[PDB]
Amino acid sequence: DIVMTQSPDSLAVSLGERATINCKSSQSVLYSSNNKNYLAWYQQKPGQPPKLLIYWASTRESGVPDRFSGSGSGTDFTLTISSLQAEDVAVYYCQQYYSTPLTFGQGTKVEIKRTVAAPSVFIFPPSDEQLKSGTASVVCLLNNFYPREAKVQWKVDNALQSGNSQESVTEQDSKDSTYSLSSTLTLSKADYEKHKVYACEVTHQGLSSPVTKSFNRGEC
Amino acid sequence: EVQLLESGGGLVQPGGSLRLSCAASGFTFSSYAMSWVRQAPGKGLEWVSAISGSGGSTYYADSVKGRFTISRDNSKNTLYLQMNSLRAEDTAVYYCAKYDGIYGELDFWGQGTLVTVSSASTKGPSVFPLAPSGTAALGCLVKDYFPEPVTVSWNSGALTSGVHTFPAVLQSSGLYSLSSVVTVPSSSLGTQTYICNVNHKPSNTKVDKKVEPKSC
Repeated sequence: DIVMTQSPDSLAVSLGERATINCKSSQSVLYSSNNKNYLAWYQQKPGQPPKLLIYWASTRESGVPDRFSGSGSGTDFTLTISSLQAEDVAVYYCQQYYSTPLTFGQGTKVEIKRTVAAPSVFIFPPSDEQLKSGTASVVCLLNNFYPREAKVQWKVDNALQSGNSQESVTEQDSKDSTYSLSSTLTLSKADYEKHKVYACEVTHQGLSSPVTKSFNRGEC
Repeated sequence: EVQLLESGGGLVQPGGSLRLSCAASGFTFSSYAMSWVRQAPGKGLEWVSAISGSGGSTYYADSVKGRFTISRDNSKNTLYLQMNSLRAEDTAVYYCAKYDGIYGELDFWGQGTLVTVSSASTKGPSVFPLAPSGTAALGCLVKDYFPEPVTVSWNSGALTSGVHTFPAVLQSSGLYSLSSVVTVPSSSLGTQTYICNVNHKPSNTKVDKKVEPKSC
């Protein structure tokens, strides 16, 4: 079984600059008979199936822009994306189709390197309807920020909450190249009603110092 | 146009069986070899099985050999994957994929169908408001459901700009939860109605939730 190994795993490139992804196959995929490499490159955007970019190591599929070019032979291969565009954020896979089993590389995530952008922060109290069920979810949203690194700290009456929140992050936006993040603090209705001040504190490179959004339980 | 539409995926017990289908159209199905390729959540692509254009030849990955059976019906234009003795590790989106006529690469893929191998129960979500207090944010919290997926739209698809629907996270209860948010002009809060349309097809749960500033 041919092992496809991509390099690097993750790549951050400025818009308009060049992205290069290396792929090494453990056996040559160059077929002597026709002198062609049985190597393909795929692009996969979030929520979508892989899309074929390049076959024969170097031949571009119909409808695929000139900025995508494949090169190499035998075991070593390279995908080059010149003039990186915002819409090019994706995971890229090399694949050998030389012999069964067809094998794929582990994938390379291409991220866009843009200017720093501070998150817009919003806190949401639990609804009355949820509270009646016995649980309180408190939500903090960090909207449209760059880079991805961010720190969210939950405080309930000055006590830092640890172990009782979960975070989810969007895939980098295809237009503005930012991320958004939601953190959800979950507690029992009984715990919720024992405390007053609920606060989300956000630390990010784009903020001159941390931003806190807060509410007092029951207060307008 | 060329089309591959997978169906038959869903929640199944470990040790259980499931049959996937793929309806091919827009091309001469029998002319081309076909493949099944899977992708576990957050992971890479794994080739599963291939079948010749006639059906005379079949190939399988080692991980699926003896458990899965690829087959096709050229009169119906349909590819099948019979999956037996399922394991938690077989949980994946399963893609139907067409080979190129001569060269032999996978040049077209369907949208995929999700297979979840688990003993956990189907459960529909509860939907709660994330109420707003230049730009305001509001949203819906879609909490405590199983299995994936859920869909969320805003205003029946009329509102798409500034919407962020977050990846679902698995809670320690073994149930998923997700939020969908949108940013809107704060001046819109008095006039414009904002409703999130939530559908969890696996549990037959459809909810429309109107979200507005909370009254004092």
